[PDB]
Amino acid sequence: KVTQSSRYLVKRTGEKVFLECVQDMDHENMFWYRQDPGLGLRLIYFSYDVKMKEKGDIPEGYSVSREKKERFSLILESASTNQTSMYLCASSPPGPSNEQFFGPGTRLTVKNVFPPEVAVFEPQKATLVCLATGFYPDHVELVHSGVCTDPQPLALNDSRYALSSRCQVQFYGLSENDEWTQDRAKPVTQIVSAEA
Amino acid sequence: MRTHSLRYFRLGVSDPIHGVPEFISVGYVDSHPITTYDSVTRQKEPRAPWMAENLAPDHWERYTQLLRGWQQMFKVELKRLQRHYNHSGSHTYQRMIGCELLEDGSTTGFLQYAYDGQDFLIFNKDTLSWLAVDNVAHTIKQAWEANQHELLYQKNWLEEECIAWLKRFLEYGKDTLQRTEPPLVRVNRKETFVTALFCKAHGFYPPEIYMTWMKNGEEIVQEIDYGDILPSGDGTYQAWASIELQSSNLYSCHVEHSGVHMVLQVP
Amino acid sequence: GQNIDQPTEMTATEGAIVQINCTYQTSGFNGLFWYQQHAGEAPTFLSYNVLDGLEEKGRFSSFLSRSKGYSYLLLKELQMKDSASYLCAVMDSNYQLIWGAGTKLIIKPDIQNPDPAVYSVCLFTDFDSQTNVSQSKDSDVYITDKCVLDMRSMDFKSNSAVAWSNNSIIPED
Amino acid sequence: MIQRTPKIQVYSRHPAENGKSNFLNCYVSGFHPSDIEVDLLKNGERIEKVEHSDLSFSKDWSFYLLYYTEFTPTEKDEYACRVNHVTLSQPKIVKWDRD
Repeated sequence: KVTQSSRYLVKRTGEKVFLECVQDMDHENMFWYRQDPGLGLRLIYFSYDVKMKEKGDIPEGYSVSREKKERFSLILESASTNQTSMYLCASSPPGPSNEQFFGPGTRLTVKNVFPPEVAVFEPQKATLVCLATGFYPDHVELVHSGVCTDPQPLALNDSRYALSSRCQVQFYGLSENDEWTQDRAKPVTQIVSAEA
Repeated sequence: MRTHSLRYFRLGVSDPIHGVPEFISVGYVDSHPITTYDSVTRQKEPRAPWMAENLAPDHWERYTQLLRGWQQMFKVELKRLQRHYNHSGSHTYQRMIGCELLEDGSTTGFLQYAYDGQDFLIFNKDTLSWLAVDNVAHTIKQAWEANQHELLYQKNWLEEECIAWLKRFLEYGKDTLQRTEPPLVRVNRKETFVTALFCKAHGFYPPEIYMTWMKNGEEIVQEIDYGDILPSGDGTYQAWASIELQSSNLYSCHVEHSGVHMVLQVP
Repeated sequence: GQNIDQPTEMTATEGAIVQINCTYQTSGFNGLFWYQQHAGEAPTFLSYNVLDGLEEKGRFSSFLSRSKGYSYLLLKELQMKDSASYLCAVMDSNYQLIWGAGTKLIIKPDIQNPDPAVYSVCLFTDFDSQTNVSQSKDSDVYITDKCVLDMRSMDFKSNSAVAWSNNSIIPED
Repeated sequence: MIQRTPKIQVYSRHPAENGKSNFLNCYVSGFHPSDIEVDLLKNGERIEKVEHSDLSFSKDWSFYLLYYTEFTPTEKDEYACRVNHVTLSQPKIVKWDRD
């Protein structure tokens, strides 16, 4: 129904970020929320219809444009570290009692990125374990029976995390353009596996 | 307190002349406008000092957003109704919502839409339905009755939120809405074609008043002409009751206003 | 000000009943929404309550009390897939949709017969749902949290944790 | 489409007394559609400084306005209200009933 841009995005501070929200349900009202830990959804911007935009509860540092009915673009003029959040958009028909239909959501973390290192640790039945370490940020997606991945991966300020499962591990890194004048290696969007 | 009411009107025109707005919305406590909004200003503004003084700017901002949305909905719905009726040119679309808080504390609520100055859809909040007057209204009723949550929302707003707003505004305008200005009543004699007696009352608030004539104190006379309760312009109202007299009776004018009975006997 | 209070976290066993309370203090009321949101997934509408009473939709029930300014979402016959966060949203007199922080529901699996043991990495698994694990002690050592595996074809559920680089209430068995 | 003829009523704010200031009112009510033209006349001549309330709404979907101006009545002068509407073929004059 309602779809957004890529579910993971790595951007450097000071960049102009374009988040998208496309719905084919011919809905008038469209929304842009941000979901922070310990807090409920907070409205950033809200559009009643085409060429109509009203500022939400936290519009500072944010801008939008509603040119097409299906597309509701969220514009980040100057990216900041405070703008690291889970970005959810929604669409709905007009009415205070109508429910909203949310898109998949976009995790935006705002240099230090390093790809995951994957491994498989072999075993009253089969008990296999896959394990990825050293990825940064937490932009990692990894037969759907008999599986259990850790919902939250693992004491430094920019400490890289580590996740375990019970092995395709797709990582979301910097894009091809606007990257890597700094050093010798490049973490980009890649899928690192471990055979067993 | 006596019976008070709060109600909002919306009006939309399809092909408005240059001096006529495309959308207007005005709120009233009993007979005083308190709010106003049109497609030209695109801002909700107070129509009484006690509204602007007792309401934070956030109220006006949020309801201005809401009124822009409602204006858009009104434009779309008016176009759709014209499409259903195969109508071209200029047509009007009206909405009224509101509630009444009576003397005994009971509440009433109402919501309805009209097309070209005639009842189009009447909301029934007890049966949670829409009464439709023709086939186009029946199509719109089938459309709206499919959204049960909206009907429940309308019921809750008419029965709970509207009364709360009414009480809040009544406290905001206590010195105006809940004051009593007793009338000044006089008797005039006029020559027609015969002689006639006019009982003229003026300078009173609230507008609701009762006037009649009685012969010999115990009987109400016939062929009484009544003048409408008209606003004098300074916030008070005026009206009158006239009779024609040939027989020798004892006539007296009776004026009841705001729980006070008044009798003027004439010789 | 206007805020919405609901519990941060709730834990109940599989096949049982849970009641997620939501109390709100707002000027005016225009409806209360309930949303289910799995971790990292899109929020999903569950129910809308604006009049007093209890609404039953499948295994989920939604009650509202305007007088007390309070609501609860009732989940009957709890399943492992019901593990998610549940959001409470109230609309005030200015038609502003206030969103609550959410309630993270955790479902403990019903274990018919466990065989707990500790099995490079160390794998603690097949223990009962009543025994929790405590986090890693040393900064150099790492340990994970509880995880629930469901082999659907075998009708089996088990808990399991992974530590790789303990101090916890592991059953004496 | 439904059309309603307006109801024109002319009166003074206070009981009329010649030489004492007053306000001349013209209460046009019960008309539909909303666009209307109202003017107050002094000896058959249009008065520039006339004032009116905003367009008001009645429960029967009609509209009403209150046109007024400040004036001092005399024993010779006559005032009237001029209203034109879609329901009126020619504009109607309602003279102030001095009585």
